[PDB]
Parts: sequence; structure tokens; C-alpha cells
Amino acid sequence: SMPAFTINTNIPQSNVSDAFLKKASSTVAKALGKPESYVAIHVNGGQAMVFGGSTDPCAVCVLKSIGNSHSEKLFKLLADELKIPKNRCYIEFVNIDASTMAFNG
Amino acid sequence: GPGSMPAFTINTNIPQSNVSDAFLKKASSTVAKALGKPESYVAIHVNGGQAMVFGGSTDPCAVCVLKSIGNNSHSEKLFKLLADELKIPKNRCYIEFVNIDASTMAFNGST
Amino acid sequence: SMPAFTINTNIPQSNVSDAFLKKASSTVAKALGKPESYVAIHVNGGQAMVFGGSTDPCAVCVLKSIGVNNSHSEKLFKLLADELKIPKNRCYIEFVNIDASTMAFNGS
Ligand code: NA
Repeated sequence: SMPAFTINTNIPQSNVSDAFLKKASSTVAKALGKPESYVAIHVNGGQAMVFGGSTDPCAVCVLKSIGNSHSEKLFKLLADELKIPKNRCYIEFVNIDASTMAFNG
Repeated sequence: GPGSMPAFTINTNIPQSNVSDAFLKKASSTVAKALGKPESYVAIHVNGGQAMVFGGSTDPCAVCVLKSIGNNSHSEKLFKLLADELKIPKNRCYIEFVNIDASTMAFNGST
Repeated sequence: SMPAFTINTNIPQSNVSDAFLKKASSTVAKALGKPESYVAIHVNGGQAMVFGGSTDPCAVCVLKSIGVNNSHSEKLFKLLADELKIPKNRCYIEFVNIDASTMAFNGS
């Protein structure tokens, strides 16, 4: 399984550097406590988006995993690297197939 | 900090240059009114210029998701938005309404 | 309902041919055993992506259906690798079955 961080933004894609991509990969790997070899990052820039009624710069993101500290770091990463006001960075953390944990004595 | 935002995503093979500022404004308003929510809580994402096949054809189409955390008139209002503003035939528009984490409603007799 | 195969890739969309799209449509229709008229293919190319720490060509995909996958998975991987020229070790596919947790039967 590969945790995946998807960023949808109306920032022009030319403002998304490879340096930012690697920094995001490392941040996500450290946040989830998983090896970077299993992490996928997907930045979809230059999108036509409305966020709260405004088309001003924004980011709508999902961190998807199967089954805290670095999460606020993900917010700062978006705001500082993409130059998006923090109140227009939105992230949904999605844990798929993670409803049940079972223990035997 | 914490808080959910309903989001309408449109995936389409029409060029993104055909996605106007007016259309975005209208889509935000239409979704907000369909959901009965203020526009400040709604997110719109039009992902155009995609390479798509819809029922075996590459003709203009739209595959969409209205996602909420925690719908018939709404569906026709959205289909009208797509067909009238983006000029995608309704028969090549597909919309899924996804309600996340909404399986269980709890009541106490006190309530 | 319409099953949907979504491919997110950093290869440019100019390398995503109509032949590839039609072949992917057919492959999905046969794998899921559903008519091609209900199948959707969506390739989101030219994306800025990192896969396992590298920005080399890669593909992250989801085959979503509402309401077996080992044999068809290899067909989809071969399709990605041969047609889009993405190394198989940098193709990742999630098969997602929505609203399919429970099947109920009466003995009749
Ligand atoms: Na926070």
C-alpha cells in the first residue's frame, strides 16, 4: 500500500518545484512514520477552483492511507511553498479500511 | 482548524480554456443552493483538459463527484449546470453523490 | 453506476493516445464484466508527482466500482507499462469497491 498526498490548487503549476515535491514526500513519510519508498505525492496545479465562494489562491488536499506533529507541518508547507493563505489550505486526512482493530489475548 | 467542506469535482475533457470565471461563480452558487449551505462552506474543482473515455467514446463528457462528510432536484440542477454552461450533453454527464462517515445516526430517548 | 479507471501520471498528456484510451476502456470493461457503455477512463497527465522519493515517470491509479482482480491487475499493469512506457515498478493501482461490504441471502 502507498499513502498518497494529493494537492489540488489554482496556483500555476510552474510554481510547483521538484524541491517542493521532495520536501512534501519527506514530510508525508515522516508524518505517517513510513518509508519514503512507499509514499506518493501528486500536485495538480493550475486548476479552476472555487474555495468558499472565491477563486483566490487555494489548495484542497487529501492525505489517503490504508489503516499530528507533521500534519501542521503539511499545512505550513502548503502555505509557505505555494504562497497560499493558510485559511485557504484544506486537507482531508482519510484512513481507508481502518474501522476495526482486533486483539487476542 | 477542524471543519468539513462539501466539494463538487468535475472531470471533463473539454479544454480548461473553456472554463470561465462566470461558470465557476455559477457552479459555486448552484452547489451551495442545492445543498442549502452558504457558499463559504463549498469547494468547486473543475479538472478540465482531461483525456477521457465515456461509454467507449472520447466525445465531450463529464464525470463528477459531490462529496460531503456527514438528492434528486439537486442532481437535475447540477446536470442543468453542466449541459447549459459547459455544453456537455446530459447523456454524457455522470454524477456520484458520496456521503462519507454517515452510516450511523444515534438517538437517546432524552432527545 | 459507472465503473471508473483513473490514472494520475507525470508523463505529458501528449503521450496519452486515443488508441491507449480505447484499449484501456476495453480492458476495464472485460475485467469487470460490464458493458463498455458504462465504463469511464480518466487519464490526468502532466502532473507534478513524486513516487517513492523519485520524480521519474510513474502512475498512481484507482479502479473504482460500486457493488478476480489479480489476473486483470496484471493486464492493467502491462497496459500501463507497454502503452504509456512507465516501468511496472512505478505503477500503483488501487481496486476500490464502494458500498460492497454486505451480501444478504435467504435460504430459498
Ligand atoms: Na490544524
